[PDB]
Amino acid sequence: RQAITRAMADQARTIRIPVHMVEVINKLARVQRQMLQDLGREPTPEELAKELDMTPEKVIEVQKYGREPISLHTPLGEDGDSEFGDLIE
DNA sequence: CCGGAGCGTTCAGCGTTCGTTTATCTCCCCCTGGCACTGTCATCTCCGTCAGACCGTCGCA
Repeated sequence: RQAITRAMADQARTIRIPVHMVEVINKLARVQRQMLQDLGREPTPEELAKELDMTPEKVIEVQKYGREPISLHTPLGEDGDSEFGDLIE
């Protein structure tokens, strides 16, 4: 489990994230999911900040860092030739 | 009728203040290493192209 999650931290994401930041973001994700299934609603970032004992600015920074890139080759729709990479200057 | 005083400008003694560095002390980031009841084979793909060719492949003759 240790080696698999270490390689998941160091290799799964294209923009590499250090292992401590990976465990921080997935702990935040799992406690957010727990609060969502308990309260039945999306938890406010302030309550997440108090329950994680971190500052709200740290919480929103963590949510910002927890993203996934989108490929430049995703088609828009019916047309195959018009790409997502040709709409950005 | 030069002489002195006051005034303008310009420099040599030491006296303080800056401009730019240096090693030490907190706070944080980041990577490698530990966990000891057992727990020893996933995963859904893919169908109502399509049109015929080009080609190698392959078992029957």
